Amino acid sequence: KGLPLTIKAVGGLLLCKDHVYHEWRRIAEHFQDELRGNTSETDNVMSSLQLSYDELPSHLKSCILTLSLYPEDCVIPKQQLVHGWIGEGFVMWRNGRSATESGEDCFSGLTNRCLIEVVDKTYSGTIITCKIHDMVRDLVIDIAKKDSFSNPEGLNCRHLGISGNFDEKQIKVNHKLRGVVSTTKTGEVNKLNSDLAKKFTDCKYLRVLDISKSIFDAPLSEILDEIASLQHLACLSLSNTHPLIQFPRSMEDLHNLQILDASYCQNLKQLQPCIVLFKKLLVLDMTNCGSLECFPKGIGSLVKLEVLLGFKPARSNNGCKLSEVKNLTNLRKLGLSLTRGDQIEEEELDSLINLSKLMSISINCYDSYGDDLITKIDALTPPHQLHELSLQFYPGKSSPSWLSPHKLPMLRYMSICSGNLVKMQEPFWGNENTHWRIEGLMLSSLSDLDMDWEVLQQSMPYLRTVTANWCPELESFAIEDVGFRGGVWMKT
Amino acid sequence: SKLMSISINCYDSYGDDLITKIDALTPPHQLHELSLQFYPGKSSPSWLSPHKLPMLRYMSICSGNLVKMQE
Amino acid sequence: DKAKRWFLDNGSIFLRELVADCNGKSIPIRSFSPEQILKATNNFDSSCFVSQDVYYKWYRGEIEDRSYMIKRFSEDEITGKRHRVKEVYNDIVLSARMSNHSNFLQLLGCCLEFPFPVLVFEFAEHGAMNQRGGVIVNLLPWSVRLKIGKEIANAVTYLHTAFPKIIIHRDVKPMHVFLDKNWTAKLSDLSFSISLPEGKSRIEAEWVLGTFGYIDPLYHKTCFVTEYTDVYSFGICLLVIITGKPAIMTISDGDLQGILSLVRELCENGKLDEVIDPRLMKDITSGQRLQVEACVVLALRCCKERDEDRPKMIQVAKELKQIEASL
Amino acid sequence: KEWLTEVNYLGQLSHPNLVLLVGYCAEGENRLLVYEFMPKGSLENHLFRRGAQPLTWAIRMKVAVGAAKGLTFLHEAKSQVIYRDFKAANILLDADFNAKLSDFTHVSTKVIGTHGYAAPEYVATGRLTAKSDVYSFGVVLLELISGRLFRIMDTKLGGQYPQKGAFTAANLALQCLNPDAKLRPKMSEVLVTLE
Amino acid sequence: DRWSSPVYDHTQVVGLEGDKRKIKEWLFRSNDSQLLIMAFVGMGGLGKTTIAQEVFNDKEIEHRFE
Ligand SMILES: Nc1ncnc2c1ncn2[C@H]1C[C@H](O)[C@@H](COP(=O)(O)OP(=O)(O)OP(=O)(O)O)O1
Repeated sequence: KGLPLTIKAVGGLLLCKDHVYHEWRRIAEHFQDELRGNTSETDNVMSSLQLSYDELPSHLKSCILTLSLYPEDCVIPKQQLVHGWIGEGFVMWRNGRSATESGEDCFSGLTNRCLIEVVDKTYSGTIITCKIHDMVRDLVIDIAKKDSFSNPEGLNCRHLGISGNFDEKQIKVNHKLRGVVSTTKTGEVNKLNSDLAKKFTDCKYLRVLDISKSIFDAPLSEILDEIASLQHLACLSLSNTHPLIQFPRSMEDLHNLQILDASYCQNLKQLQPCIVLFKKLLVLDMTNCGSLECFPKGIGSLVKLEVLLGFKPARSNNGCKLSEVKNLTNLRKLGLSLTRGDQIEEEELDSLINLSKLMSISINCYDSYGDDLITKIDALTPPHQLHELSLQFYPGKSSPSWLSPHKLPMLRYMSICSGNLVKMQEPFWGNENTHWRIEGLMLSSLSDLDMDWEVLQQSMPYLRTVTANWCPELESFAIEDVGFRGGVWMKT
Repeated sequence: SKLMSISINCYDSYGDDLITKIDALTPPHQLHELSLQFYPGKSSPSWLSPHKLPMLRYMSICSGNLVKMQE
Repeated sequence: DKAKRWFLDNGSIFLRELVADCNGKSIPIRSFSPEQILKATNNFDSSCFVSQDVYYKWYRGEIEDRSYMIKRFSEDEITGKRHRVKEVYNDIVLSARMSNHSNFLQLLGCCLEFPFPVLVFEFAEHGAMNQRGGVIVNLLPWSVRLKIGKEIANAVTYLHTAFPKIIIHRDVKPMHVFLDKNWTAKLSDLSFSISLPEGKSRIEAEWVLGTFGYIDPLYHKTCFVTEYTDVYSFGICLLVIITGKPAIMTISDGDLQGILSLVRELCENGKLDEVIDPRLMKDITSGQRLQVEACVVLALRCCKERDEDRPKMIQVAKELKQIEASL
Repeated sequence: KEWLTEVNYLGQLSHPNLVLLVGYCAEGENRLLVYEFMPKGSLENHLFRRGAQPLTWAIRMKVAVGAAKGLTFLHEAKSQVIYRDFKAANILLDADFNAKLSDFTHVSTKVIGTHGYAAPEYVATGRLTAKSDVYSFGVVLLELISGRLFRIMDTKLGGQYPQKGAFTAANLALQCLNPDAKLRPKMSEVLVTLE
Repeated sequence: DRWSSPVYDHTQVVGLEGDKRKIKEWLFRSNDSQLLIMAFVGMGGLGKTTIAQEVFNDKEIEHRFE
């Protein structure tokens, strides 16, 4: 796979043979075990990569070491790695860089050493999926062949990663097990039985338990009923599991529980009132969980959290409103999703001006009902610091009447997905002296949106790329087709 | 799959039925050395061809009743 | 009861192949109790029925302060064959994935304790479109017809172009288009479509199916799918939109009227003066005539006997947009 | 309900260019029949694999005349009996080169004529006539001459110009194979216009 | 100990002439800036020192840089 170093090493290895078929065939099927002998220490590919390993800081050594836990060329999501690093404690923090941004700069510290390479990147420059070259991968495996981080054969392991379809193969699990991760190769689902998930709850010292693509036999309420035996558990991403309807009610003694993730699980009816009192939460992440009764009451009671996605603000005598969001002075990512008019309240419409450390807002008006929601959105004012916003289904026809450089000057990135939006209001331009200072713009699927191009270029002087791909009605932009396909307009 | 060498010792051979039944024993396409060494047949064993074993490098024929090689 | 068995099996098939198709990153499906859609459709047997097909049946309905549209898969037809269960599940997955485009009929939720799942969609006050038009007690103005032709052209281009795997809905048909309050057309029923593998615009299927008179006889002979096999069916679609005659028609004799043969002979002999619809002749048709016949020449251009003479679908939708932008 | 009807239509089937009723019994089940044996099978056993037989001269065209003669039993003495599955796998062969035939609402999956044996008006409509039958018999003739003044329909025996079946069969083709439905031929003329 | 040198073999170097061309037209514009500085960034054992040796052992660079 492309490296000239490994190719010249294999050439120097095969140069001292007799060119008969059998050693060539077995080197073709036993490959890694010879380049780690280095023809008994003469060419040393492993040294030339291990010297790049051996100048990391020690926490970055621990963070890069967990990528020996994945299959051959799987495309690893960033978010799962960052949550594992926050969970089992490879990341320390005191000076405000508390949870998410420390995972961000640890991940950027690894990708800036050219150890982890990216796969795809959004309009806003953020990274979602990453992979590694396989020589780095079996280097990290051979370093995990040391201290019992990842054995994966035999007894002594400190944490374990499950591949696909272990319903019948009976992975050995001892009582050490500081983590259990689920590694899938972008599309498979780990077929799991009940007894392995019962033996997961037998591990006394288990800090990371993320189950990302698995189908179980029984409902998860009685499977994970004995998680009271789990005491020092830090993370749970119960994303994308079939039998999950109600997470178990023995979740009162989990007093550590630094994050809690359950994304894209469409059947999550009740969230228990025990996710109020433990006050040491960092990330609560319910994105796109449709059937959900939209929260418990004391969300503003716990204060040390940073990410709150899929809020679903409740009705009058229901759940929780937007009033306690003023109490959450530490969050920096926030995700709203709105259904009808009585989701929000009148004097709570200024609930988003005192969030000092807020960075991004996502608004998901997917299952919108009436024009009362459209009239009541237009008073929700974001703070004057705001880095990214993504309104994405938005049943209104005009702009939301705060989308102006006066109400938010420091906006840099912005995307608009599907919508009933027809045109932008006059505050959206505001070109007497103020301008957007915006840099990345995305218009995904808009069949009613009409505006010009040079008016944008005289209203947005700091653009770099504008990615629009389904807008059959402009035909004035510089990209190849604003209609059916898409371009980026990467200017000079 | 991992076979390298074959030695055939037809020393105390008896009848022509053995000669007729040898000729269906096909070695794998990878084969480095073969040594048939007493071989009561008169022709070649009818697999001794570059089609049936391309990667043959070394070969010995000891004593035998072999008369000529086939086409 | 046994409803748990329905649930724990149907959704496992469901989740496994939507992770296989979409990697989970998808749309907010809302689950249900049974009784909401049971009393919403009045226990499946009422006058709230919209329209049927082989596998499924479309109902209207009403859950608390919102009317919805409900799609059930009929039990006997899907249980007679035991191997074509997967067209149901990729119908639900493709209807989930196409819901972020405006010209489709968005999946709002699923209940999955039933035959196999039962789907729910947002409301459209006009029903499905008939062999001629509205299935309401009704007449459609012609600008509305040109607009909805443009819209389901956009939707078919969205299937062909938006992904590295080309979805080809071979059953493009006037029976699948719905119409809302604002007469915006919305396709549905992606159960019959297949995904081409990546990079290749041509593979062979191994059976041929779907509604006589929309076949692409190229595909009926050869049995391999290209995107032009969709273009021919789309051509007969907007033929039915204009003329208002069914694609299978009779005049007293064996029930045989090849409608596109009739339109091409009235093109070459009757000279385009008879395709303007005796329920629509009282329209002003001042400059509307020349663009009616521009659409007819376009539709006959996209139903020619060789696919090299047919335009690609992107082009067809572009020149439809030019036609309505002529005025 | 499914039994006296079988007595009705199988009681009228006795014709030498059909597959004769070797298997008729109680037969409470669906098709599991073995009309015992066929020595050569269909024309795909000789035309489309190149190890069994080479093609003949004007020999198999009279076998096609025999298949046409079975169709003259089919379409004429009927009240409504239409064979509806004309392709080269259904016309069969004996050792004496004998043609034989066998295997007599809205369905989405198309099975009738999944290749070029289908009528264009049938693809457009789905009503199956005896004139769609003569169209499909025409493409049967096209296949047995071709193998899917440029008379290079043969690649092995290219001296059929004096044999005149090229001329008459091309006339029957190019008159039969027109895409309309109101100048359609009939099977008796297809018999008598070569002998 | 690990070290490097401008001495290489220039026969086993499998094609780099597009990158060599691009870096030569980058070096031809050195007077446009006050001090042109450039970076070759990649993982370990990728071709960085070899493309550097391929660049400044060319003749035209020695015509430019003394
Ligand atoms: N294009 C090439 N053609 C032939 N051999 C090459 C090519 N590129 C690199 N090599 C060989 C030369 C050496 O044997 C080996 C290492 O290359 P080298 O340039 O020294 O690594 P590098 O500079 O990319 O990284 P590092 O300096 O960290 O080792 O690869």
